[PDB]
Amino acid sequence: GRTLSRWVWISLYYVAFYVVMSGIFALCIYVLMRTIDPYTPDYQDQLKSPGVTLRPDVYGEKGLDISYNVSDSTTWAGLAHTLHRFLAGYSPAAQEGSINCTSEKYFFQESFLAPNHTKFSCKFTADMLQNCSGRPDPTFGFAEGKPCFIIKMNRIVKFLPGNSTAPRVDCAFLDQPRDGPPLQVEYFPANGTYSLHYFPYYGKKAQPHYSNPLVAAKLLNVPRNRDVVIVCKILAEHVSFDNPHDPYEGKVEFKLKIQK
Amino acid sequence: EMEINDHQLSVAELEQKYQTSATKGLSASLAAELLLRDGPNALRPPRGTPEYVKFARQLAGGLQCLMWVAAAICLIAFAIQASEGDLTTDDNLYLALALIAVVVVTGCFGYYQEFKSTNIIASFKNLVPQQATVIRDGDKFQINADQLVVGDLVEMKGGDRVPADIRILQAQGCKVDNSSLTGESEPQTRSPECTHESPLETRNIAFFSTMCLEGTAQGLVVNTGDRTIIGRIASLASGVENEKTPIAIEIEHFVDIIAGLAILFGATFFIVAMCIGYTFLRAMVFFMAIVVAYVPEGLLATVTVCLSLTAKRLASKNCVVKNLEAVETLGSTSVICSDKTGTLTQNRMTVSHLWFDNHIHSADTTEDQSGQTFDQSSETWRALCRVLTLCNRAAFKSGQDAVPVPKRIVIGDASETALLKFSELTLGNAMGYRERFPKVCEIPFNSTNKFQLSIHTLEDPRDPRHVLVMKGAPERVLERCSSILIKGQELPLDEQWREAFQTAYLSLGGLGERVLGFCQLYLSEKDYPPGYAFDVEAMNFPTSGLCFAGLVSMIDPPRATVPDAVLKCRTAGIRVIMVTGDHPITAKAIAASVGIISEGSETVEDIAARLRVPVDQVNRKDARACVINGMQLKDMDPSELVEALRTHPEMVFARTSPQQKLVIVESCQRLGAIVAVTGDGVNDSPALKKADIGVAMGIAGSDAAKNAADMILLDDNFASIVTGVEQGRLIFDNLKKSIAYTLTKNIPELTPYLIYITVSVPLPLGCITILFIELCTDIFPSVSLAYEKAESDIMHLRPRNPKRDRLVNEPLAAYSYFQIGAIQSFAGFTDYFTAMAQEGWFPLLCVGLRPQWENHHLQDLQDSYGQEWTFGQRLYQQYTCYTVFFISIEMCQIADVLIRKTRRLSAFQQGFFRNRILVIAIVFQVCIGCFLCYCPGMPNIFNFMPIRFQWWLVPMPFSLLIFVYDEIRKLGVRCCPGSWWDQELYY
Ligand SMILES: Cc1nc2c(O[C@H]3CCOc4cc(F)cc(F)c43)cc(C(=O)N(C)C)cc2[nH]1
Ligand SMILES: *[C@@H]1O[C@H](CO)[C@@H](O)[C@H](O)[C@H]1NC(C)=O
Ligand SMILES: *[C@@H]1O[C@H](CO)[C@@H](O)[C@H](O)[C@H]1NC(C)=O
Ligand SMILES: *[C@@H]1O[C@H](CO)[C@@H](O)[C@H](O)[C@H]1NC(C)=O
Ligand SMILES: [Mg+2]
Ligand SMILES: [Rb+]
Ligand SMILES: [Rb+]
Ligand SMILES: [Rb+]
Repeated sequence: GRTLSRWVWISLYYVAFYVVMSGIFALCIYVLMRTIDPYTPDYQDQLKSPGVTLRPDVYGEKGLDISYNVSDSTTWAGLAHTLHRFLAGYSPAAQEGSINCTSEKYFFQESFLAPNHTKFSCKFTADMLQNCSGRPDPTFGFAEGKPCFIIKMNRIVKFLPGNSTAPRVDCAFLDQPRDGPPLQVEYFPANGTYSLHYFPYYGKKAQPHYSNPLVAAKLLNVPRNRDVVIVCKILAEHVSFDNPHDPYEGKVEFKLKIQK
Repeated sequence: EMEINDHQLSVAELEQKYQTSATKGLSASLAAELLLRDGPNALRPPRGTPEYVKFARQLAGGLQCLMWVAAAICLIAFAIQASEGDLTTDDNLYLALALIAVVVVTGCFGYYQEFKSTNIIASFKNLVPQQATVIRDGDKFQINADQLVVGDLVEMKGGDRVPADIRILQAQGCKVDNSSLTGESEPQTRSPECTHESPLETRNIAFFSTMCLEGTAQGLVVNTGDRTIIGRIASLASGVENEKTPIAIEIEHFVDIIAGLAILFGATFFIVAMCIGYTFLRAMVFFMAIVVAYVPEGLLATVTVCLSLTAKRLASKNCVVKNLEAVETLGSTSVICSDKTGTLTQNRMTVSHLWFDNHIHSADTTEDQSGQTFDQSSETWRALCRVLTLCNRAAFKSGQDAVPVPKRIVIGDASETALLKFSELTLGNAMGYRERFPKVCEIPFNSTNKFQLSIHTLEDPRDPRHVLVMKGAPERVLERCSSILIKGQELPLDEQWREAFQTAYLSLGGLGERVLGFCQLYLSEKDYPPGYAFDVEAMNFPTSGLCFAGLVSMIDPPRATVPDAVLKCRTAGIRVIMVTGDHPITAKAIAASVGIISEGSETVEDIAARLRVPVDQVNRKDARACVINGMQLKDMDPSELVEALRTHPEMVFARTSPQQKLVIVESCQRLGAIVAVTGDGVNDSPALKKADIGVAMGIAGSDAAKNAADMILLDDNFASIVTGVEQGRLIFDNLKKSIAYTLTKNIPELTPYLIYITVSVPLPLGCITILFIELCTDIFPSVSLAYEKAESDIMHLRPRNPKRDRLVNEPLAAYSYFQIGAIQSFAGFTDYFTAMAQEGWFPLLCVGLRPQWENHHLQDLQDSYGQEWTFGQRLYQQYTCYTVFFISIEMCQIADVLIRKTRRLSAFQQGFFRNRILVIAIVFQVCIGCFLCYCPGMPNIFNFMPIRFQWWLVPMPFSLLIFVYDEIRKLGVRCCPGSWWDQELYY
């Protein structure tokens, strides 16, 4: 409708308008990523308490659901393989860029002392689960019906879980008291504890080869051919495990069915 | 077809057809039987108005179809999404639900508003049953008019309303008031003799709604109810269908605009959605998300409350409107087709001029008496005043002292009534005064004597003599006068004076006025002593050789505030046309005096008068004014009429039928104008309905004119019409402001979405919050632009060209969407990436990260600092992105309103806080914004969270940028009126 020599002036105006505005946006991100530090989050407002995940993680609907047949290895090979490929990065061969750690308490690294301005991160290799390492049982206790679920807490730069005793994992059911014993769970390493010299996290740029501490909760007492539900809560002084809008901070819940 | 032959039948033929008698009427039996047969003698009101269908009507319109379509799109999209297992499809139900919600809440708002209009107008109409002097079985009794049946015999006197369509059988001195059917302001005489074959122009038919002024008649009813002339004209009027209002057309134009953009954007992004490896199903779900985001959820509510506030303003001035659309119509109006008798004029015979002391004095013809009276000091004036006061039988009805004189009811003849009100305003307590001059002899008006006369004894006992006072047609009084009261003496009435009387008589005649001559003589106390036995038959008093007092002449004068209202409409560029059913002479009289015909403008007839050449010779282009009577109008065609219309600008239609008023409104309307009709009587209901807006008088107006009208002037103040133009021109201009404002925020709620599609970054702006924006935070600041006053001299502007000047145009719409909305979305994304980075996520990480973002099966998702987030956590971070983009919106919106206060003028010129209600709305805006963020529990109920005060300040640079941008748009358009900067950047 407009004149063609106008049309080009109009569109040159809108083109030039967008270029100027995008440019403002450009200089804004430019400034914006300079206003912030690569080794700590400015605010970390949502990470008040840390979340805790579980392996093998398989869901159906409405949270974690895990069922399998001891007699049908097709139902549990996939879980075992989840655990193998997950721990493939906790092998000594892939995790050689760290230090053997025995600090036994908080590992505050005040100054940057590792190659190419990096940081020293502790080492945590599979063999520290001792039964659930993939050896000497490559089914991680599933074949037996004593499954090894490995628990792993979320990492937050410069977060401290408590100084009293090491943060431990307590796995238990909820409404199965009446008929049947309480559960018996063996943890690896023992008491289901996390070594305090793994805190604090200084961030993916500071520690390029960092690896979370793990505890495996080998479940022995769990009844076969029955629907049960297991919660692994974390016990420390600065961990809140129970909040209604996030059921994965401090605890994990999963439905377990082992059938024979 | 019954009535075209009724007035031509012989009396035997009528009493045959109707099984009646002309002397003793129907029998009671057959009269009751006929009443069952034909039904009540009254007009059937509008029946088809079921209470639920009135409400259902309110759920259709431009925005209502838009919103309904969009409601529906939500639901088929919801079906698709739940089909492919998509979660949180709650949002689709929420949105489509609220779309329907605003439609119905506004629907019942408008329903209340119209119901309250109908109650207010029905609160002003009289509900007492009219009556009828009927004669049945040879008995003359009174009954309700609605119990008359065809064939009945009825009677009429002075002041009786004509109860049916009557065929005159016998009549003495009977004249009547036909101003609601014909325009005719002069009383029309009724006689039993067939004057014409058209029942409209015959003199032997009395029409159903009319009023007997004087005299007495008796006749047969030949049609009752909807079959009468009244019933036919009003059934025609409800036969015409009224077109769609200008404002409704404009809203339906921009829903076409919004829809065009919407399906364009939906479409191009649907193909772009497929080329990113999206399912055809999901690709089309995004198509629908888009076209529905283009729909402004809240605009319909704002438009209505804008319109009801101006309805409130107009209603406070006693001007009621039935529908809100009719608020604007006056502003866009280009032509006004106006009735004469009863709208422009008061429809009341008023004393306009007197001739005495050798001079034509001109009285005050207004109803609040704001005009200028005449010289009431002369002795001869006092003599004349005594004559006209004492020679009158008219009488005021009881208990009217509160109400103004012109508004009082009077028991009297046509010209006697006018003269009574004259001495009552002049002399004060007219009938009390004339009681002090006791009346010994009286002769009433008749054709034998041809005058009216009375002899009186004087007021003090010092004066024993008598005074005779006479009035009549000026020549028939002048033949009986021998002297004349001039300048305090009684001079002999010579040939110089005879000629002068005659020239003044004719002078007042040519203005179309009814003129009477008055005169007096003092009978000697010698010849006529107290107690003297005056006999009329044997003329023992003198009937000739009287002394001439003066001439008095009456007219149907304009309503007090009408001439100046016409002047103020014409300065605003509105072409005023008169369509009157009255004869041409009085039409052009009024037309000239009220401003339809300017001083120094003349028709071809008036030209050929001073150029002394045959009218056909004078040039038609040279005549500015023109009068066209109904006979000539019927011989013309559309082609002749349009040339006749756009050759003579000051035009006047005399002797025009209701259909012809319709016709002229139609020719105007097809020539592209927005016609507004102003009317009182039932000869306007057709033209009133066909008009873009029909204005009826609330007092003089008829039930058909009032029903066909979109607007009612309850006080009958014709100057409310000029209030309508400015108010209607105002809110149009305020709507351009307000609609533009509310549309501009649509782009910065759509863009985060469609980048959340293409660049797949976590969702910046969530549905439930853009609802809070559209329906909660910005409705108050939008309707505040109702109150911006004009930026020009709004009332010296021309009517807007309905083709160029539109509520939204491609310039306005495209400017407001893609420049200002673009800037707001850029402030959004800036606050977005900031709230990310400060909380963990880098701009280049956000690209592509939506899939794992929304993924409920990750609980260890790693930000750019390597930290591990659960789902509920990054959910809250997305809610923070909501709230940060939301307040990024609102800050640019505090700026948007101030930009939209003005379209041409700088905000410094007119000020920032001129509009009080706009600032109280901006403070309201910010504090609920804060309420939604920092109130306890808001992250859970809604998707709003307490943001850190760092991010409030991040968009303020952008809002200042727009303030500067449009100020420079407005400074460069105002200081540089050149077309380049104007057309491309103006709205
Ligand atoms: C501009 C925009 N539209 C959005 C949206 O639309 C959905 C739900 C409501 O209605 C329809 C209708 C449709 F036809 C198609 C659709 F896809 C939708 C959802 C969200 C949101 O809250 N999400 C969590 C994605 C955010 C949006 N922003
Ligand atoms: C752990 O520390 C001990 C103590 O010297 C050492 O023998 C061992 O080699 C260390 N582990 C590794 C993997 O080097
Ligand atoms: C762990 O392994 C050792 C050696 O096989 C064994 O003694 C111990 O009982 C195991 N624990 C469990 C819970 O199987
Ligand atoms: C376990 O597997 C065997 C072989 O597949 C089958 O017969 C048995 O019923 C399974 N147990 C259950 C509870 O399904
Ligand atoms: Mg009229
Ligand atoms: Rb929208
Ligand atoms: Rb005067
Ligand atoms: Rb109308």
